[PDB]
Amino acid sequence: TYKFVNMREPSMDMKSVTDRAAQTLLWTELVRGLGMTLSYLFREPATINYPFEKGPLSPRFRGEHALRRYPSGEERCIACKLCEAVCPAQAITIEAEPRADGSRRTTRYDIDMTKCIYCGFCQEACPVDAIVEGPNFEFSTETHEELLYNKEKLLNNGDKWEAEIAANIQADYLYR
Amino acid sequence: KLDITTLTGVPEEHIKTRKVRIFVPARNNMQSGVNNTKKWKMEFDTRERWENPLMGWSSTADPLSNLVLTFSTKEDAVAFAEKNGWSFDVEERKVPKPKSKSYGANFSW
Amino acid sequence: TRPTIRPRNDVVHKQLSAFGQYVAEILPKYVQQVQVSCFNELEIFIHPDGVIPVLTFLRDHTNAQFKSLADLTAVDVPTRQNRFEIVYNLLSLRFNSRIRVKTYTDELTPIESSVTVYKAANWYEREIWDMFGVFFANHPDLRRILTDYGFEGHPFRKDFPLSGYVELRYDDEVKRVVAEPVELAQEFRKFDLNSPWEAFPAYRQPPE
Amino acid sequence: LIPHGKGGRSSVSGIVATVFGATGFLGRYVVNHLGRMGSQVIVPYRCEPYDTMHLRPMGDLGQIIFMEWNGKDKDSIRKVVEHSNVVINLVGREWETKNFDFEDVFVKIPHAIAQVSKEAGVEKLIHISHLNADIKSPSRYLRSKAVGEKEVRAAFPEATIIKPSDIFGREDRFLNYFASMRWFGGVPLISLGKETVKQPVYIVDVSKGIINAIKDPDAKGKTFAFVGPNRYLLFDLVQYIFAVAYRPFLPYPLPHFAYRWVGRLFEVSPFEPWTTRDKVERVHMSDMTLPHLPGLEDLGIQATPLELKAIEVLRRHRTYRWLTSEMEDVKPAKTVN
Amino acid sequence: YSTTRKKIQEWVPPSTPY
Amino acid sequence: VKPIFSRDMNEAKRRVRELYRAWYREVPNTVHLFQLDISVKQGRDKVREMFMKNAHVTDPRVVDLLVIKGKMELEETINVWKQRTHIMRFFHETEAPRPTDFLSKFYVGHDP
Amino acid sequence: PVSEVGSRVISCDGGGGALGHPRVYINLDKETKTGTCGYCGLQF
Amino acid sequence: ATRVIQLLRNWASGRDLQAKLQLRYQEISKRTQPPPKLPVGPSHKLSNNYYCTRDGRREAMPPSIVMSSQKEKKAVTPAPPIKRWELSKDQPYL
Ligand SMILES: CCCCCCCCCCCCCCCCC[C@@H](O)O[C@H](CO[C@H](O)CCCCCCCCCCCCCCC)COP(=O)(O)OCC[N+](C)(C)C
Ligand SMILES: NC(=O)C1=CN([C@@H]2O[C@H](COP(=O)(O)OP(=O)(O)OC[C@H]3O[C@@H](n4cnc5c(N)ncnc54)[C@H](OP(=O)(O)O)[C@@H]3O)[C@@H](O)[C@H]2O)C=CC1
Ligand code: SF4
Ligand code: SF4
Repeated sequence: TYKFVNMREPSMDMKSVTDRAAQTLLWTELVRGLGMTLSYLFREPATINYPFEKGPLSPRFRGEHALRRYPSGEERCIACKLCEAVCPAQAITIEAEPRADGSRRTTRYDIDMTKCIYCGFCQEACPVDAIVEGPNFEFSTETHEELLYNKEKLLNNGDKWEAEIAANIQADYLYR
Repeated sequence: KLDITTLTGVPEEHIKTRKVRIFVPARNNMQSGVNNTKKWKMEFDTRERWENPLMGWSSTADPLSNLVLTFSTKEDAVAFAEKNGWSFDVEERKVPKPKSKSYGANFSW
Repeated sequence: TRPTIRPRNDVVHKQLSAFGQYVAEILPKYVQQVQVSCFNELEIFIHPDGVIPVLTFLRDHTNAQFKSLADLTAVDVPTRQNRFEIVYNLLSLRFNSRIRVKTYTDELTPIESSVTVYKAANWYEREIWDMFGVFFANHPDLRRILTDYGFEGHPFRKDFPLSGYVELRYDDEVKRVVAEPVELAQEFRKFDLNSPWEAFPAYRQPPE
Repeated sequence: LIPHGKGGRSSVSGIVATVFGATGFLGRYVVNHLGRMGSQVIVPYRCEPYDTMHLRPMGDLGQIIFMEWNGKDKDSIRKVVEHSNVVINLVGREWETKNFDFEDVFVKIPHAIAQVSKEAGVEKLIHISHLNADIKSPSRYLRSKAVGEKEVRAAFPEATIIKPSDIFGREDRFLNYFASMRWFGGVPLISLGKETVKQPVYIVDVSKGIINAIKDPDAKGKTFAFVGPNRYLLFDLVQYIFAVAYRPFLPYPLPHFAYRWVGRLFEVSPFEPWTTRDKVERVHMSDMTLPHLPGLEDLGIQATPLELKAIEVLRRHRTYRWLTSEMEDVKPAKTVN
Repeated sequence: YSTTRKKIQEWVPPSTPY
Repeated sequence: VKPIFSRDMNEAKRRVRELYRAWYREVPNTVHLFQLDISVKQGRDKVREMFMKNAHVTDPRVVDLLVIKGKMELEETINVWKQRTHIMRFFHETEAPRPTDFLSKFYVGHDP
Repeated sequence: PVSEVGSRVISCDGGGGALGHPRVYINLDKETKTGTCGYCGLQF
Repeated sequence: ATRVIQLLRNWASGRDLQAKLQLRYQEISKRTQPPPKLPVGPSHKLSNNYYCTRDGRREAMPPSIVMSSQKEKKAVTPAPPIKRWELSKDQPYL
């Protein structure tokens, strides 16, 4: 098992001696490495042309949050409120009150990307699969107050992307 | 009276103008369970907690509202707070009285 | 009872048991008890004064060539006549196995430093000193680490709020960052997850 | 709103102060003492976002709210007042810009501010003018500010009016100025000595005083005026300036007209001139000593002496040879009064 | 912005005299 | 029972006096080297005050423990550990005033 | 939106097989019915 | 991506990169995939399961204890000594 890195030692044979001496005086390995970077000059550059091209991702990838509707057009969220109860950063805050119809609903679902750690526990937790960690990954913004999403904001994110998200979940759920 | 107030960095305000409130917690009555009931704990008194002007969050000032500590014996708890030089409100363990039960007493007549 | 549960070898439990007996007899001026955690982890106790002599022999051969502290943990518990409860892991190499001696300590009694015995414990003395009140005697240099400068109160005291009693913020009128009491927003919502119905008949203390 | 909780960075307060032109020395400090209270503010920018940027930390998330505006459009000023409980005027300018003619700055803007303060039902309005604003032939600022003073008083009479007795601070355009007069060579004195005399107030004191003035129910229509505890002579004063800046001190006696020839020479620069004839008249006219008007101590705040605080203000002017030194070494300047 | 309306909705004195 | 340092009071009080000597003499150097603009007196007075803060402690070991925690600070200022911020921190200068008068407090906030 | 017919008890899931709300049984016919989150009432 | 260059490149390298060209992925795994179906799991039998058996956390037991000092003979090792390792076999030195 155990292996000796090094430990191997140079021969004192005169051909070898002259070789190492000529190596020192004439810099063989030096020019070797130099030739190596020469060799990497000729390979095709790895850069992608962002924005105009964008890097590969995955169906499972996590990003901006977004509550989302039934196809019926009704919202999914039902305030079982355990999204609050499982987020380690406890970013989420929820305050449900009854619908006039009598159905359970949120009044001010909110979240703040300032504290959220994008761990995707909320994505797992929801029994009705309401909140979803959306594919979008870019929403850097000027002002701190914008980070602190309101419920309406999440819905708008759910409106913007719904075909996309439904596509990911469609492509992914079997592995769940 | 092993006072250690100088050793703790705690500001004088909160070894002074507030009190601990030792008790063995009551059973949640919705529950029929008994487990969480036992073992002394050392809750502090509540102070002010207003509201965030933005987003409506319950912003809060007091340094140590959420603190709470389990114990095995009450004397140990009182002595504990005494070591801290703490004001306290010890409360009795209030075990339910044992009660007679009989399925057949339902069928007296 | 196979696929899920761990098999737990009897053998190791034997050897650790007998070895615990072995040390128990070799030096019983101080080994209060040599309990073996059933998942193969021996762990003898020590009278707090007795720290150096035990650990010393613990490096010294008989079989106890347990060189290198893995760590110097300092479990806290508000109860007990003395709250803080120090712990020493140890590892022997040739017989590849780990043990774990441990003591107890008053808030105020100065237990001696164990730096000389395990060698690589100089950093730990400073750690536990600045994460606790406990003092180690014959330590070349206790001083704060893992904190700010002033800061004062030890954390990890099992009490002591996680949000602490202070905060820095930069203040233009004086053009400088400065300490100031926490004023914390949102407040640490504190769930009480803990639930009724004891799950563990196999333990559960006598009602007394 | 009713105030809640310990005063603090998270603390609410009813104040929804609106400060105009806070980009300057005052009231960056005034916003800060609002901010330690946690009181909301709506400082609105005329200039550019960038210079305003350092204003941001002072608040607490949603507190500070920059708003675009113009002093010339009526509704533009209707914007930032629109929910303000109180509106405060700190706007001032030493050198007359072109497009803002020197008069409107001290007339029109305070005017629209005053009457809009009326229409919006603003709970309090407040305004600043130099103690020497009392009309005098030299200098058009004292007079134009007297005009807007009297105007807002005529329009929002219950407004209290600031009359500060020269504030000294690290960001000052005054003390730093005479500190920087070294750069030309000497220090132009019209005739040295008692040719004019001044008294100063710590900037910090003025700020604390203003917010305390909102903290004072009594500070209604009263025209507050701020003076520091000590009294000094301009000559001995500058003597103390180079006594703390350690720079060589050359008094430079001068016939009065030539200094104005100098001011006319230096008004030429398109940018922001170091000196101007208006400032030339800011120079030689002494502050009046009247104390009977409502003022700083009436607020209950006591002035911080300049003598311990000039050092921090001027250390940046120090040569490296002297850049570290105790203030006490310099010797407290004698007080004329 | 703030969401979920109000709290205490405290009552106020009547317009009518006495 | 093992004592930390000095047995009985007074033996420990001398320690603390020594400590005051050290702090006091060091202070002008602190104001000089740190470019602090606190009045050179004020630091001294504040030192004396901090020394008054525990001027009623009476336990045996606790006081020597107090000079242990007292050494480290001069230990830091002498090594230029801590900074202008960190050492100016003691003066609480940015705080809003908080009168201890009952009625004064009474108007301001819900209080304890 | 319009209520589905029933007679009487019947499933609901919100229509998403392992994508909808977890399965429940509404129990009405001529009466208006339900429900979980899916509004899929069974008034008929 | 031309013979005029690739030859010179490989010779400059002394490694002949063309066999790998690992610095890019010209044609790796296709992204869309057939549905998973995915494994059931060992205990999913309905015919015989009892959690009283399968449970592991209930097998937790209080630590075995010895001495409790609080309340010939022969010497012995904690464990038999481990053997010295064999030296790598195929590549004894590096
Ligand atoms: C008739 C006879 C007349 C004379 C005939 C004989 C000629 C005499 C022998 C010629 C030798 C001249 C070579 C120049 C001196 C070489 C010594 C130099 O390498 O010193 C070493 C230090 O090496 C140098 O610092 C190398 C660093 C230089 C970095 C630049 C790389 C140059 C890239 C190649 C450019 C070539 C362009 C020109 C080519 C025509 C120190 O040796 P040592 O301490 O014991 O261990 C390190 C051994 N090294 C060489 C493997 C590092
Ligand atoms: N020692 C002192 O300085 C004393 C001052 N005062 C008075 O108190 C006030 C505060 O002084 P201070 O803050 O130092 O002066 P500053 O110049 O520092 O403050 C004025 C600010 O208001 C802005 N401003 C005002 N009007 C306009 C306008 N029409 N368009 C664009 N910007 C405008 C200025 O430019 P911008 O915001 O665009 O950058 C500047 O930022 C002054 O008005 C002064 O007369 C009184 C006594 C002593
Ligand atoms: S899980 Fe998703 S839906 Fe159910 S409550 Fe938490 S957030 Fe609302
Ligand atoms: S994102 Fe990750 S962390 Fe933030 S809430 Fe949803 S789950 Fe909890």
